[PDB]
Amino acid sequence: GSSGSSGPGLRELCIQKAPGERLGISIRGGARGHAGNPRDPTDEGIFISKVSPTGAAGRDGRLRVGLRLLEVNQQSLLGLTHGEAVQLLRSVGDTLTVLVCDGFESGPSSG
Repeated sequence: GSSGSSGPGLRELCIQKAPGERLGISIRGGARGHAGNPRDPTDEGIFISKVSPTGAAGRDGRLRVGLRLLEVNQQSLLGLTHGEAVQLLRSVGDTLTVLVCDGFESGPSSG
């Protein structure tokens, strides 16, 4: 009957990029980094803080600034710190598996 999105978000997704291209994405958080959630300081979650247009994601169409990073390449970011988590995203060959999902829209975008 009624339908709005009609698409998965918290499922297993991946980003196909060149054999040596940098994703070109940004994230904010960490087991220590400033509490990702401005509401509760006891939150070390990690969510995208920015995404490059020329990056594998920016072009992909599924990766945006607001998708909470659940796991990168079947590697839960739970336990590691921003520094570690980040390196985990760039530690992929030409394609990774992100389990992100619609977390919060950061307004309209261009391109």
